[PDB]
Amino acid sequence: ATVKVTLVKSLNGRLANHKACVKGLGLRRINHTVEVQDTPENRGMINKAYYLLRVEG
Amino acid sequence: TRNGRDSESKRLGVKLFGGQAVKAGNILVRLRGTKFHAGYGVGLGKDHTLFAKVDGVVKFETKGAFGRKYVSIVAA
RNA sequence: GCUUGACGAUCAUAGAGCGUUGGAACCACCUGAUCCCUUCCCGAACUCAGAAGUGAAACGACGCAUCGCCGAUGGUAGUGUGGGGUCUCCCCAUGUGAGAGUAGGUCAUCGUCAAGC
RNA sequence: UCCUAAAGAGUAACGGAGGAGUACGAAGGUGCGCUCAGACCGGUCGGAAAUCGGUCGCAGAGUAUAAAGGCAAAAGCGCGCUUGACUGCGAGACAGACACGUCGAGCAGGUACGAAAGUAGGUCUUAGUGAUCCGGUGGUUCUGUAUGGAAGGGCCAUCGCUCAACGGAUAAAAGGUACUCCGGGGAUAACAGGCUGAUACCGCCCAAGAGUUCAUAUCGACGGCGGUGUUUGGCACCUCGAUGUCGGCUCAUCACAUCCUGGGGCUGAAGCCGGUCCCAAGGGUAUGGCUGUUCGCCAUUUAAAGUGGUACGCGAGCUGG
RNA sequence: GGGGCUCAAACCACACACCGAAGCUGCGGGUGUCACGUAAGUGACGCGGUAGAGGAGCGUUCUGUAAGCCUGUGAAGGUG
RNA sequence: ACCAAACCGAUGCAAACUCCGAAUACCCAGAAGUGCCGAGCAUGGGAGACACACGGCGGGUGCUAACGUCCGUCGUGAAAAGGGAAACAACCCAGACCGCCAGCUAAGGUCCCAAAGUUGUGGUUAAGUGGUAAACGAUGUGGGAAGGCUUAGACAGCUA
RNA sequence: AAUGGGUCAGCGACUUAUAUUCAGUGGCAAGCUUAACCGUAUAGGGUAGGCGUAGCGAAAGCGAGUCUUAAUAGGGCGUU
Repeated sequence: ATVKVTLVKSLNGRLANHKACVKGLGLRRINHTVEVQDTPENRGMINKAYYLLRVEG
Repeated sequence: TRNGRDSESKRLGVKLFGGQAVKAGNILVRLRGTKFHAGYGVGLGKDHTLFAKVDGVVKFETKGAFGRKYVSIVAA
């Protein structure tokens, strides 16, 4: 229904594809938390950048 | 006994891949000798260039004996 | 309704290989070239007057599974990303994932159309 | 044209492989006709093989030409017509910095062909090429320096010569400099440093073997694995608004992989001498004849005349062969 | 890296703490953009930077404003 | 007794071999959300650049040598400071608008130099291994599966 | 351990002319603006000229239309 992700690592040396998954998910800097809808087209951006994030649910 | 002198790399290949809308003149496969064959509305130019002769979308079927990889455009 | 025609869907699970046949319809021959012509010389090519003959060869469906051909599952190799290492190479997380090989189907499955029984 | 090239394009190297500077009036269009090569075998001139006659065939043939990719609806030959190897164009694409380049119908001029649906704007495809400016030629309706004309120019078609350093400096283009000059560079060589260690050097591992028997007292072919930075390289990282050679002289300083002296193990070490391997860097470790020499070769010594590093130590210490 | 460390101050696991950046948060600070605000007014996202593009300024000398204004009760200049 | 192409089976290996064949990448269409208020495109004004470096990966070249060199693709430095790697453009963490004698973390660390555990539980290692190294060589020690000889009396030690 | 600078104080490097293009800002507007020169002179006169209002074509030319070909048949450029 709603998931909330936090950005826990940086975007600096990351691939241009992966940081576009994090910007397109609503996130801006470290420890920023957004509330994300749990559509699978939204969840795929959570999975392509799984290592940069923390997904509380 | 002396190497050099490669050629200038003719840009062959499947342009306009197999789900795309076409107009009725589009070069559809650049080709070095009909690796792909001519389906319903496509044309087969002189150097074996496939070209759309009608509008629609390109299909890329495999059909028939001899294992022909066809390029046909369906008006959809 | 089946036999068989007539171009086609699908393309070696449909393919090749080893028996029985069909004569009425169809089909190949056959009898011969006179009247069309076919000949790099020829009526076996093919053009035909044909229907005296013939069902083996010719082909056709219709038999029979060795061989080709398809082919799991599971594993393995590879590999995108992230992180390691003893870093010309591999491992870990995660996503994906063959090729080859491993019981065996089968003498295929379809569609319209017609003369005959 | 293939590879490199990482399963879309593209993609470099003085990287690995080959080709082209054309052919074709049929080797094109079309009409028509028509489908390989292979083994298998029949000897009185060919006998591996031809003429090809017919049996199992299972693209392996052929394509004007390199290689790749393609083919039978043949994308090879025969033969007729004898021309679509058409004229005007051209929707739309592909390639693309630009100039270039590549692919592509319908109406007509009009067409070969087929009796016809229809196929044909060259060849199975991709090389077979060259801009502009000047000239040459044939058209033209255009221009035509007062006017009528011509000349010259323009447009359209086509030729040249030669740009192969092949986006082509000019119609026309070789050298020397140790007599040199300037502007720059450590974008770049020589010396030295640095990276690396093929190469050199020194250890080690298996042990065929010789050592008269006996692999290992000594030595070791075939191969193996390392160390040292010790020189021949390789690199071009520092240095070109300067880091001035080789050798001798003078002075050194460190290493130990030890030349002498000191302590030992083993010996194919009787002894005298040695061989070989450990341990050991305290101190010692020539003089001359030749040559610019380092070295080297020689004469005579010595207990011994060691091997390396130090910008191949040392020229604001010397010399200057 | 040094001192120094041997049931470790080493290595292998696991657990829990802590320290550590200009990161992040707290708190105070312009307008950079943008949306709103009949334009007081807050919001939101930013704000490392060479070549380079854009935008905004300060100060000097001269001319007009200036026959003004200041100045010998003290100019410019110099030093605090 | 020599030999003999081809054929049957077993068995390898190719950048210029392929009966096969991915992951990824690329092209396309449709969708939610996010975008700093835009990202994309088009025409104009002004540029600068057209000697890149190193690191990971995928290769050529070399000796699968070089901080060698040539490509592809990333990240960084160029043009990026701060913390870690002792010191160390290019590696790890992270991208500094200004102030604070506030607090949480990242990489990395917690005995002293030096900020934080002489922290807990369980093992290993005696070499200062840690804190440089290869073939190969050794009753160094920890753990684990198995085997043969095993009181009808084994392996090294006594009186036919 | 690449260049330059011993130091101080002065000086020392994107200017000017004429053509032109683009932007901003103005005046006039289907028009706009003058150049030499005249001028009791930054006024006023002077509209020669320049650009704009129409293009297409090599050109004659035709014009909201040519070229081409025997072809008003087929595309490029322009157009309230």
